[PDB]
Amino acid sequence: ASKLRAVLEKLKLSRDDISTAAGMVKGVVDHLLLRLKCDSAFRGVGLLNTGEHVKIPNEFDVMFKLEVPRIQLEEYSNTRAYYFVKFNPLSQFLEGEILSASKMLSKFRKIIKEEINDIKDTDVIMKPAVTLLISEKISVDITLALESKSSWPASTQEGLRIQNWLSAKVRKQLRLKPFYLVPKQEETWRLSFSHIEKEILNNHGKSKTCCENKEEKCCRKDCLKLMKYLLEQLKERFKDKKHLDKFSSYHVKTAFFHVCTQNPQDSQWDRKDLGLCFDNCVTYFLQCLRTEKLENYFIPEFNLFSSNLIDKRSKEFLTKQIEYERNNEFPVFD
Ligand SMILES: [Zn+2]
Repeated sequence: ASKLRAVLEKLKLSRDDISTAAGMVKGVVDHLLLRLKCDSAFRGVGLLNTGEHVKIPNEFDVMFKLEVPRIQLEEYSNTRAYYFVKFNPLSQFLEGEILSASKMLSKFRKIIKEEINDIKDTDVIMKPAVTLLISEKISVDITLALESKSSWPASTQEGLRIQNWLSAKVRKQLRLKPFYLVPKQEETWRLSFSHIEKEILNNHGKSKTCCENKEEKCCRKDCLKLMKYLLEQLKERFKDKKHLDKFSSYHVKTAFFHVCTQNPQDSQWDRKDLGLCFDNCVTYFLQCLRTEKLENYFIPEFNLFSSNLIDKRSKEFLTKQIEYERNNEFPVFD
């Protein structure tokens, strides 16, 4: 309780520094926004949202969207999340009727690499996305996404189980918004709902006025922040072995969404209960590791904790560490 509020207070001390690390990212991103818009295949390129951190802070995430009419999806080998694209200026990227991720992605690179070599002032360099490093500290991941305005694919029909939490009316309204395809067969694309993830986090209560007044302060955002921070701290400490580096804040974010579904009432996230809500988040994540199952929140048959993605040994390792931390009141938080 008191230890975790001290952690949150420390994290806030870093906020008047993102304000200068994110401001520098953004100006490099609008500079590419223009050059892409000058290429004939990336003319309807824009930004998705305003406008994410995997490290919470030197990793920054920006997604470039791109409207593509006449979309058509073919599910790669009933993997639920991976698709080929079929149907214009994008005809240069197709290999036999289907849209080639690797071709479209590889010209994305050339155009950006052509540009970071022309910003002579700031020392930006290049190193599922393209990673830039602005002036030796803060990097950014730039992801290209295709936008489709059609109904969501069949593998999402049982996902986004927010009915008992955010209501069926909101689930209806969210599923009319577009969805996105990100390049990972190497010509396959992966569903992305980053835009929905952000909206659910910022409009996160059963009560429409959750966190808009002093009588309704939940600790939902503070639990996700602690969870992401727990993982970051553990990865730093276990860097002599580096067998935690398959895990990412997106696993924590997904697990936190499942816990929101389990604890749908704002009274289960009362700020006074920070210690117990955080514990709820950690034990669920723990169960995900021990069962080797972490369902993508939108695609239930897509297991992020598969053996394909993360081997058994790494999950066993993180289990033993999180288990020890939870049974000892998180000494990793000092
Ligand atoms: Zn709230």
